Parts: sequence; structure tokens; C-alpha cells
Amino acid sequence: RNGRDSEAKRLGVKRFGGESVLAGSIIVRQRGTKFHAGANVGCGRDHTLFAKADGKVKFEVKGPKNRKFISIEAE
Amino acid sequence: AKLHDYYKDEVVKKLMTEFNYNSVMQVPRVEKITLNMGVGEAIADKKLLDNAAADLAAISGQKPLITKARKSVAGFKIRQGYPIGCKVTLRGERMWEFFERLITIAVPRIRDFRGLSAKSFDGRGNYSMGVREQIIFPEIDYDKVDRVRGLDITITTTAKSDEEGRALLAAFDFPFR
Amino acid sequence: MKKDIHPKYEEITASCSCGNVMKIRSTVGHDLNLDVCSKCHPFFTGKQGRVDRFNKRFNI
Amino acid sequence: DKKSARIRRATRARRKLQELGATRLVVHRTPRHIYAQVIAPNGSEVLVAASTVEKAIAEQLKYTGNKDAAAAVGKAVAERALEKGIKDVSFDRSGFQYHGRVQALADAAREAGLQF
Amino acid sequence: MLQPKRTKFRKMHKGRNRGLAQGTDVSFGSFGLKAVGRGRLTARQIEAARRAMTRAVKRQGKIWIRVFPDKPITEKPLAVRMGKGKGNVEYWVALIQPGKVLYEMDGVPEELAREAFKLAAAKLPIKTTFVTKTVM
Amino acid sequence: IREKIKLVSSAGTGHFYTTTKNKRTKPEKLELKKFDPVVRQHVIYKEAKI
RNA sequence: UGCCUGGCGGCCGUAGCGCGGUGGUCCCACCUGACCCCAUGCCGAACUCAGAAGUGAAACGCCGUAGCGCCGAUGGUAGUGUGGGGUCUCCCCAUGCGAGAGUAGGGAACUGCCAGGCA
RNA sequence: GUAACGGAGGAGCACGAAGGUUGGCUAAUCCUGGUCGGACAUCAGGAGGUUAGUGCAAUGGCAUAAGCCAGCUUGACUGCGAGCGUGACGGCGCGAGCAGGUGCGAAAGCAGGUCAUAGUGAUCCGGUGGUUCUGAAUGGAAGGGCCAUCGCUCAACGGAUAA
RNA sequence: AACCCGAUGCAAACUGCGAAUACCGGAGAAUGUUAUCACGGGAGACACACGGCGGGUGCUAACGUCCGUC
RNA sequence: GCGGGGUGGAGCAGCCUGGUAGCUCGUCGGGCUCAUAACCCGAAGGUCGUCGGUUCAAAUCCGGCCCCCGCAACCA
Ligand SMILES: [K+]
Ligand SMILES: [K+]
Ligand SMILES: [Mg+2]
Ligand SMILES: [Mg+2]
Ligand SMILES: [Mg+2]
Ligand SMILES: [Mg+2]
Ligand SMILES: [Mg+2]
Ligand SMILES: [Mg+2]
Ligand SMILES: [Mg+2]
Ligand SMILES: [Mg+2]
Ligand SMILES: [Mg+2]
Ligand SMILES: [Mg+2]
Ligand SMILES: [Mg+2]
Ligand SMILES: [Mg+2]
Ligand SMILES: [Mg+2]
Ligand SMILES: [Mg+2]
Ligand SMILES: [Mg+2]
Ligand SMILES: [Mg+2]
Ligand SMILES: [Mg+2]
Ligand SMILES: [Mg+2]
Ligand SMILES: [Mg+2]
Ligand SMILES: [Mg+2]
Ligand SMILES: [Mg+2]
Ligand SMILES: [Zn+2]
Repeated sequence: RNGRDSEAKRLGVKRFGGESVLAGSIIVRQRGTKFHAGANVGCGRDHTLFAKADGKVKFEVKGPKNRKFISIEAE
Repeated sequence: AKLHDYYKDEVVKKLMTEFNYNSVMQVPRVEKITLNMGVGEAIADKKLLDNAAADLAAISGQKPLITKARKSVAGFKIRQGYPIGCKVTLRGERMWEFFERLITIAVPRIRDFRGLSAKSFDGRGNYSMGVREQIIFPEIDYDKVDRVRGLDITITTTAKSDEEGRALLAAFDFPFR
Repeated sequence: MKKDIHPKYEEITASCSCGNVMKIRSTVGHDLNLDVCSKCHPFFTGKQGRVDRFNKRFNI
Repeated sequence: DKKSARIRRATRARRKLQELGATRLVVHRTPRHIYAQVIAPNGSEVLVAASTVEKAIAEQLKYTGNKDAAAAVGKAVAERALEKGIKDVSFDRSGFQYHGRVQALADAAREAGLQF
Repeated sequence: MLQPKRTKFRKMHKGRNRGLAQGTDVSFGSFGLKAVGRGRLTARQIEAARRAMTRAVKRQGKIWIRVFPDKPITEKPLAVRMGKGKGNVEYWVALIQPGKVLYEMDGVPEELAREAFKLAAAKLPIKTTFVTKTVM
Repeated sequence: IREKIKLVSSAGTGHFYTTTKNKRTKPEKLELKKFDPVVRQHVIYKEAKI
């Protein structure tokens, strides 16, 4: 009665901390906001986080809920 | 109005002495009176809920809010969002007028009235009572009554405990057995 | 209060057998005559064996 | 808790303004007083402020907690901002409805020359 | 025969049985029977040992079973080939690591407990040792 | 169950959009203001057969 | 300069709760009215407006207090990369990395900008 | 990223609002009191804190809610697209920003469908509408092209044939 | 005997914790016949085997079977 | 292995497409008869194999567990 699975979706972090990226570059693919958009980072309809400016990827924990945020530090 | 005037003129002084309250703000106040009719029969007939609403309107002097089932219940054969009751919230002047009318006229008109229970406080100083017949209220006309409808009356108070709540009602000489 | 949605509510005179007269706002409109009120009701006013029976009926 | 409800109501717009990096005109309203602060994009520095608790504004007002007082504060905060050279700001109603006193303050600030 | 009343899943990966045990102390009684070897204890084995020690103490004192068989073991029927899906659940085991206190006893003399545990140990596939409660 | 329909421009350009509709639940004709690229204006578009 | 209060932040429990005490000049809150502006699927409860008779009761703030939450070593233990070994379903040795839990202990936040009251 | 006739479940849709935006709101469950009314209806208060909710599986999300209610609406826009993800390829996905025109909002803004991830079918052939293209001597026309769109449980789902 | 409280275990599809490694990026030195990448000519190959380590399956059966990695 | 079942005492419906147990016989009470049968009138009797699951709600849908049928159980 088993024998089924779906195709792997290649989610996860595409650009890690300190990596230089061009504007538009996808930083993380995810289901829901496991990571939240910080400064110079946009959130797509599928919760993809992407660079809105050229710069270095920066991961940070912030706010009362200690949520993880991704920001781009301008070069 | 009169009962509100009475509250300020007499009730506050009696309660202040009784409980040795430090401040007037400590003295219990009647926040609101809510009149509710649970019209289960409404599911069969929509008109019955409308008639119940009209009765509640006449007693309250205020257009009732229709209430609907929070969740589906198989036992009562009700689905969520189906209108099964009506309520009115009385505050300020309208509340005091109703409170007066209830004590002065409606409560005496209750059949075989032997006083109201003093054990009907919820533990937080709020008093709830049920009216078996809408006839007791003078606004309703016995001749034009299609069906006998009861209602449940709750008096919400700022009283911290039942003792403070009963004292407040007693100050107004609310009838208690 | 919202306008045009509520029952007409006006002061009316309520008269009782005891002679207590009360002017109250109501939807009733017409003046009311009451059989009883808080003033005259028995409960409010406070107006509300076998061995004795045997002795009375069969006193010898 | 009315305050907590109001803060919740204010949060979405405040987070948006911070993300935009806008200079913010924050209004606080109490029954007796109204306050206006122009806060820098960082949110930790007040550039200019005006309130009915200030004597200069208060002395000219009959009551500090009405629409006329609100208009006075709006004019005052804007004039001080213009001297500072702020000019462009975003209005933060701070969870209060954009109506009545809050609206009167905003309209006065716009009339004075603050852009929003 | 101990068995979970219900489980989220019917079948379980074989897994491995490495490491030292948790629950290495006598926690409920005076005396305990501790595993010195690694292995699986079937529900039937646990029951056999329980009956042996209970009879030896003649319904005196109290016995605790510290292990519960919550791991389902499947088997394929005879003359079935490989494949065609995982086998059917046949029995339940508890995984035992060295140091695990299997049973505890109280309300009996030590000599009686030692005899009872010896009788129980003869039913078990793992080497065991008698232990007593300690202050620390 | 949902059926394909056309939304036809009121401008007379002949430009159309396509969408689906549940005709049984919603018999009434769908009408929306949509951009007509031919006239380059938002105009009323009215439901028609696909 | 200090104290007190309000607003906006940093920070995100060593910062939160509980418990006890405490504050109204100002501020804040409750509060007083509502024809209004505006509002209630009914209700001036809320929202809103016009105010200031009363009270800090509640709320809130502040202070105290480990019953809690929370933080938390040292040492040991588990695991593990590389190389080697055994009695090899699992371990051991050399070397490097080294938890989790628990223990001692800590802990009743700290801090920036602006405004007002007071000294 | 990763196989097995390994272990477990779902899809082949739905929705003109269940989409956009503005404003507002916050759950389950239990206890106490209350006409009919009971284990369970509606009402009041308390405890509790999402143990609820999310159109539909599971997982990850969600209070600034992504959950719930109301007003106004058609951005479920058209042309494009820096840059990037994922694929042997065909493809598939995310996307600031630009132009035109639009909705909501006082404004900052937000909107190129829906919390996200299933809801699907190449090419050929042919149909329908449109069109500064083509038009076999020439003007037309037919037919073709281009743009929009329609017809496969071709489900053995990269589909040997119409059979 | 629910619930709750104290004590005790268990989990591939539990997580109020959490390594080693591995992987991505940056910098620097030494070493290495550019060991790298792109484009173009020519392929072969797409039956793998055993051993170690981590696992599914099988009986922690198989010189069994199916993956990862050396 | 793949299918079809299990519903008043009996034999059959209802399931598909949840909410809303029928038919014939039998049983019971009354009547007709000298009496019995036949016949006539009136009435009762399955909460759906047995648990679980889903659902506001289960004969109905899902999954066992038991039972009872049918088909299959092969080629060297
Ligand atoms: K095929
Ligand atoms: K291998
Ligand atoms: Mg597979
Ligand atoms: Mg997957
Ligand atoms: Mg896979
Ligand atoms: Mg250490
Ligand atoms: Mg530690
Ligand atoms: Mg591979
Ligand atoms: Mg492979
Ligand atoms: Mg490009
Ligand atoms: Mg052809
Ligand atoms: Mg020609
Ligand atoms: Mg020709
Ligand atoms: Mg053509
Ligand atoms: Mg294929
Ligand atoms: Mg795990
Ligand atoms: Mg490197
Ligand atoms: Mg091949
Ligand atoms: Mg091969
Ligand atoms: Mg291989
Ligand atoms: Mg192996
Ligand atoms: Mg093997
Ligand atoms: Mg082999
Ligand atoms: Zn009287």
C-alpha cells in the first residue's frame, strides 16, 4: 500500500553568512518563514528570501521571539 | 435614573461602612445587565426567533442582538453560525431604568413569588436569574402572546466576591429568599 | 444608541392598588394599572400540629 | 488592557516604517493631553517634539485635551521640524484611529508644511 | 505479556543497540537485577522472569519491572521470498544496554531476593547481576 | 465542475481574458473592470462563452 | 546634578511570573457627560468627542522578597574526525574536538534619546 | 541529492471571494452561576493561553497574525525584467525594479490571485476571435504566419498508431 | 480510576537541547608538470564485485538484497 | 492473493451518494369457530458481526479483529 514519495524540492540556504551576493540573488528557499527577511532582503510568495541590494549575507537572531533574520550588509 | 441616584446617595454609604472600604472606587458597581433568550426552537422556525427578539425588545426597550451557534452540535441538531438565541446588553441609564422596572413591577408580578435565591452568584459577585414567563413584564401583552417565552437575566458587578455582590443588591432591596 | 432601530421608549405613569404611583420610561406607551408592586407585595412586606389537632377535636 | 491592544494595533505600521527607513511623526493621545514627536529612522533619537504639557503651547489653550489643542501641537511640531529642515516624514497614528484629535494634529502639521 | 496498548506506528526500523543504559540505579526498592550484557528482552521473557521471582517470594513484598517492551519485531512467514513489503509484527521487545536495572524488589530479606533473582535470571538471554540501593 | 469562460472587452477591441466559473452555484454573468491592452484603458469586461 | 512620570528605542526571561508593600503636585489611569464629530451585527463596553467632581479601588509604575520560571560553571560522562587494535550485532587504544543532563552557583535586568513635574 | 514489490498518508480541485486593500478583532478546553436546556445550544464571569484556526494530506510556517469580522473594490492588471534557484534537456520556479493603466488608504504604503509546498499533459492536427505580416501574372480571395484561446484518465501520465 | 503532583524509562516518521565531521563563503603561506574552467575533434560506458564505516530490508541469516561514503 | 458478505426470530432491502431501518414470514393481544387451522383487526420486536478511527453526526465512510462464501493457489 506504500511505495510513493514526491520529488525533492532543493530547499535550504543557497548563500551562507559573509557571502557576497548581487541584488535578486536567492538566499534561502523554505516552507514558511523559518528565516525572516531583515534589511535589504525581500520575501517571495513561496517565502523565498532574496537580496534586494548587492552586499554580504548576514544571519542574526532578533526580537522578543528570538527569530532568525537574514539581512544584506551593503558592500 | 432613580436607582442610579439612590446608588450614589445611599448604597455607597452603606457599603462603605459595611466593608470599611478605603475608597469610593472600591464600592461595588452594577456594570451592566444582560438579558438572554435561548431559542432552540428557532432551528425549526425562523419566525419564533423573530417573535422572541420582539419580546426582548419590548422588555429592554432596545433592539436585540441575534446570537448564533459557536460550533455544530449533533445532539441539538445545530450547525455553526445558525441563529439560536437573542441578547440585549443594558448599560447606564437604560440599565438603571430596567433594574427599577424589574424590582418594582416585574418581580412582584411573578407567579407564586417567594423571593429569589441568594446562591445564584457565580463566585465573582455576578448574579444570574431566570424568568420563566415574559408575561411578568408589563410591556408584554397577555392577549397577544403567541407562546410563553422565558429569559435569563444576568447582573454583572465590579464586586470582587459574592458577599460584596449580595450586599450591593441587598442595598437596592433586591428581593432575596 | 443607533437611530431608527430601537423601540419607542417614553415615560409612562404606573398606578397600583396600594396607591403607589411610579413614572418610568417604557415601550408600553399607554399608562399602566398594576395589581401589585414592590411596596404592597406580600413577600416584600413580610406578610407571607397533629397532637394539637387531636386535643382540639377530641378534648375530653 | 486597552494599552496592549493599542500597541498591537500600532505594531504592523511601525515595523513597516522602520523597514522603509522613514522619519516618523509619532503621536500620543491621552484624555487630557496630546503629544507629537519626530523620531529618526533608527527610532532611538527624537529630532523634534511638541506637546500640550509644554507651557508655551498650554498657556494659549483653553483645554489641552481637545481638537483645538491637537491642531496647536501639529502646527508647533511642524514649525520646529521645518527649522530643523526635516520636511518629509511619515505619520504614525500609534494605534489610535486616524480621526478627531489625531487627525486634527496631522492636518495642522500638513498645513504648516510637513509632507505626509 | 507487556505490550503498548496503542502505538503511533505499527512497524519500526531494526535500528541498533549501542551505548550504556539509563536507569542504572535501584530507584523504587531495596534490591535490583541489573543487566551486564546487551540484547533484546522479549515480552514473554520478561513475563517468564516475573512469574519465577514472584513465586519465589510467595507473594511477599513488592516487585517493579523497570523495562517495557515497546519495540515491535516483524517476521516474514516461512517460504516467502525477499521483498513484497515488510513482515508482520510477531512480538515485542525491550532493548537492553549494560547497566539497565531490569527488576526491583522490596519487602523481602536480601537472601530471598538473591534466590528469586537467580531463578528469574535463568529465564533471561542476557547476563545479569544482583544490585542493592545506595545512598548516592 | 468549473467551466472555462471568456471575459470580453466592452471597448469593441475583441480583446478577451479567460477564467473559470461555477455556473451552477453562480448563474449571474461575471462583470469586472479590467485593463484592455488595445485601448490601454481599464474598461468593463463581460462574461461570454469560451 | 538627583528624584519622579510620559513617549520612542536598544535588548529579548539573570530581563518573566508569584507574593508583600507603596504612589496622585505633575504625569498616567480610572473617571464625568454625549446634542454633537464618530461608534455599537444590541450596548458611549469599545471606538470617539466634550470635559475635570472624585479615586488611586482597578490598571500601571516603583520598591522589597527566591515559591517558581530563567541563567549556569568546574570536573566527569556520552558521542565523534583521523590512525591503529579486539573477543568485532559491540567495543578498546593514540590524538584532536567534546556535549545533553545534573551539581556548585547566579538571579527580583541593564541601557540610549526627547519631554514634563519636583528638589 | 540519494535506492528497494522499505515505513505512513494525500492530489487529478475549490474560490469573483475563500482574491486586493483599509479598519478592527483573537483561539481550544474546563470551572461557576443562569427559563425551558439535558454530557453538549444561547447568556455572564473566571481559569487557561493557541493545547485553536488555516477550503482539502503532511510538513514547515503564522499574533505585525498567514487565523476572524466589516467597508470599499478587480493588481486573479498589460508590456517588460537586474539578478538568482532547479533541471541532461524539454522545461519549471523566485524576483526587486521600469513603462502604461487601476483599486484600497489621510498618508507611509500595499496589490502582477489565494500561508507555502499537489490540483497535471509535449508535439502534430484542427477549431474560434483578432491582426501596420504573407497573398504563385495583377487587384482581391483562399490558404499560411503572428497574437489570444479551445479540443487528449494520450492515467502505461516525456504521450509508438486515428485505429 | 480520569486529572494533577513526585519519582522511572522508551521513539525512524517526538524536541523546551545538541556535537564531531561534512558543506558554503572569505583571507594567508608553502607545495603541486594548470593540478582549474571554457570551447571544439574522438570516444568508451550506463551487468559491477568484495572489504570498512552509516543505514533500509532479511533472521543485526546468506559469498543475500537495496542506498550513502571510502 | 483478489473480491463479496455479517441488519427484528427466518429470508431479503437500506450502504453506493452520513443525519431521515423497509418487505414477506414468524411472534404477541383481540376476534370468527363447538374447537383448531385458515381468515380478520391491532401491536411488539434489529440501535445494524466486534472493536477502533473520522465526523457536529456513522448500518452507511476508513482501518483492523472474528466469522462465512466465491475465485485464485501456476510453469518446469
Ligand atoms: K509509457
Ligand atoms: K559499501
Ligand atoms: Mg522507494
Ligand atoms: Mg520530501
Ligand atoms: Mg527520494
Ligand atoms: Mg565539561
Ligand atoms: Mg553543559
Ligand atoms: Mg549516487
Ligand atoms: Mg543510485
Ligand atoms: Mg539576464
Ligand atoms: Mg492528418
Ligand atoms: Mg495573385
Ligand atoms: Mg494565379
Ligand atoms: Mg489569418
Ligand atoms: Mg513515462
Ligand atoms: Mg530523532
Ligand atoms: Mg575553503
Ligand atoms: Mg541500461
Ligand atoms: Mg545498472
Ligand atoms: Mg551498486
Ligand atoms: Mg553493512
Ligand atoms: Mg549481509
Ligand atoms: Mg552480493
Ligand atoms: Zn402596590
